[PDB]
Amino acid sequence: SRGSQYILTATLSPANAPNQNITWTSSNPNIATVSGTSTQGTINALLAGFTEITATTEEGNRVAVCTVRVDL
Amino acid sequence: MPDVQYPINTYGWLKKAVALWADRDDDEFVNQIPNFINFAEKEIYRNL
Amino acid sequence: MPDVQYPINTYGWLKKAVALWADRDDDEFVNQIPNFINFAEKEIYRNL
Amino acid sequence: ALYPIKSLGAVGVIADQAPTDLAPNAFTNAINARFVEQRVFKTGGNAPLS
Amino acid sequence: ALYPIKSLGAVGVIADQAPTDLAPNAFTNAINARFVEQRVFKTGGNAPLSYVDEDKDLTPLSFVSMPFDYYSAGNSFLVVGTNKKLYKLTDESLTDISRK
Amino acid sequence: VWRKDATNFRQRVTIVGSFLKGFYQVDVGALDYFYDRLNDVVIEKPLEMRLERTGIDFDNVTNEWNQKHINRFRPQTTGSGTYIFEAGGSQFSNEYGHPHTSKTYTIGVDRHVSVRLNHPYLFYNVIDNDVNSNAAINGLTIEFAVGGRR
Amino acid sequence: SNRVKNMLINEVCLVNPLATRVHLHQDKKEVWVLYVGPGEPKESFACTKAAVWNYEFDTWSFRTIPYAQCIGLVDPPVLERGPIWSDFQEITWDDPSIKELVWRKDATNFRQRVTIVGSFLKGFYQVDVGALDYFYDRLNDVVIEKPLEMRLERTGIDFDNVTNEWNQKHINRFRPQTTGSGTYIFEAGGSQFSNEYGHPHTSKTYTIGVDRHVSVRLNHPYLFYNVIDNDVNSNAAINGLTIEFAVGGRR
Amino acid sequence: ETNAVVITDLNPLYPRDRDYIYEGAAQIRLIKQTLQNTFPNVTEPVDIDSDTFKIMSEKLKFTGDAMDVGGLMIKNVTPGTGDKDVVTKGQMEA
Amino acid sequence: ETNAVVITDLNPLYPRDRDYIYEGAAQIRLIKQTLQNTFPNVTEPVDIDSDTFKIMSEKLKFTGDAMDVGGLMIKNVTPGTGDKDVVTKGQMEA
Amino acid sequence: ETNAVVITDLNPLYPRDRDYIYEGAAQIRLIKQTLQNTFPNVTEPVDIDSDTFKIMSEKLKFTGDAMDVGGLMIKNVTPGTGDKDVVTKGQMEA
Amino acid sequence: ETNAVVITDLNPLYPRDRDYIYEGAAQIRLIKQTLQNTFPNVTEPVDIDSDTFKIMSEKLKFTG
Amino acid sequence: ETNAVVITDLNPLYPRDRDYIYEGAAQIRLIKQTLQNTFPNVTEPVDIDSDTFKIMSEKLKFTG
Repeated sequence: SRGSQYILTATLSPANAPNQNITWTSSNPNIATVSGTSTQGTINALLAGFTEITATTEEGNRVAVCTVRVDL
Repeated sequence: MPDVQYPINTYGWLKKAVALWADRDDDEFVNQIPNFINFAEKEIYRNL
Repeated sequence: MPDVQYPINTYGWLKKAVALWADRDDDEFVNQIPNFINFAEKEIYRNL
Repeated sequence: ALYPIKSLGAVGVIADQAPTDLAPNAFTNAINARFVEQRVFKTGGNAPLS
Repeated sequence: ALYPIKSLGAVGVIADQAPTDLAPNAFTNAINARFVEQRVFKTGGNAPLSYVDEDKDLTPLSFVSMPFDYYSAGNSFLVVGTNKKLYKLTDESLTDISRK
Repeated sequence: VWRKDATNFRQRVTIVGSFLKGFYQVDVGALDYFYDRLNDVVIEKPLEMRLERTGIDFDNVTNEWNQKHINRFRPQTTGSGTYIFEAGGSQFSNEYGHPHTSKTYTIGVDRHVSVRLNHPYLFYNVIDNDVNSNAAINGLTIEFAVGGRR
Repeated sequence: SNRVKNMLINEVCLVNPLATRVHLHQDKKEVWVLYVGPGEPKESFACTKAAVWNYEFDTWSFRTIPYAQCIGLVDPPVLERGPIWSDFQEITWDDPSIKELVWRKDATNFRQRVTIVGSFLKGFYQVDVGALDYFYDRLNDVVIEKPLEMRLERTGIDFDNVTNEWNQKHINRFRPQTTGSGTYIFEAGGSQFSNEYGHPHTSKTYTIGVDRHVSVRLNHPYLFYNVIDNDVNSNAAINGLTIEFAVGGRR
Repeated sequence: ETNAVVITDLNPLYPRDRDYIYEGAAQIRLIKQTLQNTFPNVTEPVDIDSDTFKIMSEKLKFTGDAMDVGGLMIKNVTPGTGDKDVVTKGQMEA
Repeated sequence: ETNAVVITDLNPLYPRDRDYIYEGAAQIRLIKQTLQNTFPNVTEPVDIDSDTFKIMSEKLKFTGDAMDVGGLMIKNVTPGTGDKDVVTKGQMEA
Repeated sequence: ETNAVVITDLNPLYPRDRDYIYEGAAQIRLIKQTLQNTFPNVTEPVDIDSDTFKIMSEKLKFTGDAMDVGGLMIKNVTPGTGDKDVVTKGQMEA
Repeated sequence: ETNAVVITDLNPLYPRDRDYIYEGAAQIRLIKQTLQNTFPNVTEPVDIDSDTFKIMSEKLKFTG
Repeated sequence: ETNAVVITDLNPLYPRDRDYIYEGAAQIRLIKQTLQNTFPNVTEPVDIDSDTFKIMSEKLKFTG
């Protein structure tokens, strides 16, 4: 909802990964911005408008996932 | 324990003010307050 | 800090002063100040 | 004379002894109680956990 | 009969105990107090301290008062550490002696 | 609960491996899980405390055989709660006296418990079956008189 | 054992127990156990409160510290290690960033060593000095200095060792025997019960050298008195009291 | 670190949501105490009447009060408006 | 809670031994309702300057004959008043 | 959860008793920031006024004419209104 | 200091716990002013021989 | 700092509240030497005279 920011977690397939790093990306970051590590901490700005939160693993296979936020 | 209004107008409130003015209030005691009041009124009207 | 006025001239200020000279501030005692004042006025006017 | 009854928790249950020859701060039976040297209060109960 | 209340500092705070079963020279709570066996008085407060004007912008994590050192004269100094570096001060200047 | 009382800096809890197919905490808020074989079901009920002392002869004050009229117990409790006092006695010293009355001493309202006995050998019991009570009992002060004997 | 156990465990088990520390305050025969205050971030390690114990008389007391990440003993700067008239060749009476200077400050050691603290407020701090407390505020992100606030508190004074507890007792005066100069702020109250922390009834200031007592009017059976010293220029002390009281009734 | 100590002025970003749960009923008690201390007498403070402060924003400048041209014909006693009795009395005396 | 004692005088202190944190929403909604009841019509209280509050707290007792401070000035015209508005009539007309 | 910053902005029943608990911090923060921005000038003592405590919650009206004329005493200091004695002396002297 | 109690009867004793040594100049200037006030017109008191002082202290009461 | 040795020689305000503190010793020494040289004969008891204590501060005149 408005202002609420729920935290998402990303558990890599292998139990460990050396020199691993995540750079979260989301088209049109003006709606929200996330980065850092497995901990996302998605922030919400508007009360409507879907979004596509997708991961971008720095190392490892470029293959990532996709999530569809629903503000309504 | 019990409550009471400023004027003690009736028997109902007198039998509670009695237990109030004497912290010795309980089941075995309140049940005989009528007998104490009977004895008191008898002692009063005997010569009043 | 129940505060009363210098010219004690009413019933409320008298009640507050009675509760003051008896510093105990408790419902068990304050709620009966009217009964005490009733007993007092009935003791005075009965032979004054 | 004086008849105080203090330190209810100094000593707890004393059974197997003449109850008419104990101290006022003792008990012939107790359960779910906890004493610390001056006091008595209900012992913490139980509850599940998963 | 007599009701004296002496030796206010013989025993200090006694909590976790029935306050209506303690001695008159006890307290159920105290803070910033100091007792010596017969007395009670306010504890000494706090205040800043700066050997030099450069330490007032530093968050130290630990330190030790080294009394001597070959290079130093018969004067004591400090070996203070921070999140990243180790510093030394001797009331005259600050120096980073972190291992290179 | 927001902040539960702790008994350790690391906040460690004592756990139990119960016969009721699960774990259980041993020292927690007032609640007791008593098992029933009839319906084969677990039952939770308030934790029932019971204190009991018999043969109060007052030998340290007056004579034992002398009858003593009991009127009041003036305890000095701490915290909030609601106890259930019980009292009784017997004309002898060997028998566990029969009860005579029972009163609830809710803290913050009542300052004593009123009981009427005259048996020479008194006994008092304390019960706390409430779930929202964390009271305590530091000591008592019994008011009593002395009658006669034989 | 049964004095401060449930208090220390509670106060340390909330925010960060692993940050607990200790220090041997041999300068005054005290060994306090530093720990993080009750209300602080779970990621903070700056000890705020301290429980000081005197190993010479076996007494417990608490206090506050200025967010100590560490602690230790060391000699003070030259301006406090004993200065000389012919040293202030560049200093003047315009207190150029130095005002907290005294001719002869009380000493706790022959070598005049001072206990210093590595504070979270970006600087060092002395732990045992004149009345002043530096409390941090997160709102404006600024350091604030205020007088050191002492508080003594004892509840449930039933006079059981003199008269009956349940009996009401009219409180009139406290006749203390203080030492030194200062200005205390006495507070007192009571309650008709024994379990409740009584509500206050009055408050008076006992300035030493003028007043010989404090006048309070209560009749609750369970009295409680508190002592506060928020003054900056006070170094008084309290050896003992002597309460004047009567006895009313009950029920 | 304990941030549950505030009076007459609070801080919205001090809670730092990613914190232990003791933050909670404690903050609620703090808010209640602050509200009670600020105004410990509240029955129905409706002295606004749909945001009158906007047009009645004259409270800070008590030099140029509105002073509606209306005569304000409600007066009991003042050292201002005088009666014509002095005119009649003066005429009679001289 | 215990009963319908609900009123704009709250009870911060809790038993503190068991609170059933899931009831926090009840306390939050209660606080919101009380705050909306005490100030039904309010948007943004400003312009007070925190100066009239002190004069109002010291100059209390607005019952008929009060003592107040305000636009105390030379007060020459004050439309709807005297101060050399009726004397001139007798002077000219005579 | 609302995205407003002022009073009368969110239904006290909006939690529904079914919303997730992670929103409690955002509700407390919202309440605190609202209380702070609605009274940013409250820094002096509590300064309880309660709107005269008796009747002014309804009688304090100002729509087309003011009421509750002040009952101030004489203004020998800060000469304002035309005190009767002064004007009478001036008129008789001329 | 505390107030305008200034008079040619000084108060040496200090609290001694906190003195704010920077205030020493204030005490020095106060002492100088008091010494100049008590003896406004004086250059070098001599020739007294410390003998007339004793006779004056014993032969007091110069009143008629 | 003055270089005189007698009374009424230096303005009590000469420190300015801005002079360096290293001059305090020189001021105390100056004051002490002045007090010593202005009354070098004061060695017997205090011998308080106070100029008759009553009126002689003005009536004690000898001009002609």
